[PDB]
Amino acid sequence: NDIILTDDKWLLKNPAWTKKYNEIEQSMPAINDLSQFLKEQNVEFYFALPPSKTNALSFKLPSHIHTYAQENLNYFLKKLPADVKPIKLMEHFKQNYTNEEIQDMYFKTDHHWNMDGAFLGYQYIMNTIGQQSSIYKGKEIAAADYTRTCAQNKHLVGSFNNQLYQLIDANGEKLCYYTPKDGFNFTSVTAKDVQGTVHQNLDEIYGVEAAADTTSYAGYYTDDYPEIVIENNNAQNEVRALVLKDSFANAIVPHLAQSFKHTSILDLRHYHEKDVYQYIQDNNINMVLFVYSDSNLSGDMFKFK
Ligand code: NA
Repeated sequence: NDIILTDDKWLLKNPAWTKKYNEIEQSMPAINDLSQFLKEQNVEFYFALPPSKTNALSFKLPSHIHTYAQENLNYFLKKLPADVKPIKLMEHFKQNYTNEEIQDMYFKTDHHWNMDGAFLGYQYIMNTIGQQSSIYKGKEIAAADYTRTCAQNKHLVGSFNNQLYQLIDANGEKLCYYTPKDGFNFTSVTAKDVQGTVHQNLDEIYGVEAAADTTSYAGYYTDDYPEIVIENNNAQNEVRALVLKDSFANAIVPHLAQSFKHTSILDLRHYHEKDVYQYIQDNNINMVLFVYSDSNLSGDMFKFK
């Protein structure tokens, strides 16, 4: 049972009205377990935390009411086993940018970060992994190796559960892509959707409705798939990554996949064929990377067994 806030026509989904320490406690054992298993199997374990829009833009909420996005996140980060390496995106963002600048990294009418936010996120994620990892060597992520292209007056349709929100606002907004100078050249791209249909090639899942004047985040970037598998033989490493994600990862699924030789991308809301432990063993995963919004700290996507 969600709640939506509107204000100067920005849309804010499920602000942190309450502490969720109790919900975090109840889900943390699954992580403790996974963490111990992965440490045994010599598999690196990163937990990237894109800033939820209601954290990054909590300054737009009524000033007479305190919200707890940062407390909840801090609680999660303190209860995390020390062998989980968190990537603290809100902290990085708030350290380098003002509130008004950070607002330019989110869509106004949809509750995800935009491509500029997601890219900066990608950059910090890979930079951190690069400093921590024994198996990941790669070129530092510079904006100069990508070409950024943008359309100016697109209209994002808010989508969450079975709900579509649309804002009549003649301006609309920025829709950007960051594309490698020589394109994404993946050896293969395979994605099973929720109906069981298998799609091949990046073009059938990423930016499929880019030309649309009005559509959802999912249409502009990707939908949520049970499983995407990407083989990248041109990668200068042997990393076989497993990305476990919520929809914040969609905009940067191919940018992440470019870093590693193999990338498996699961959404546990939809992937039910194997559990995570078995998937990791069946596919010789030597690196795990969560990409969960920092408000997605507990609940259904933390069921790994
Ligand atoms: Na600053």
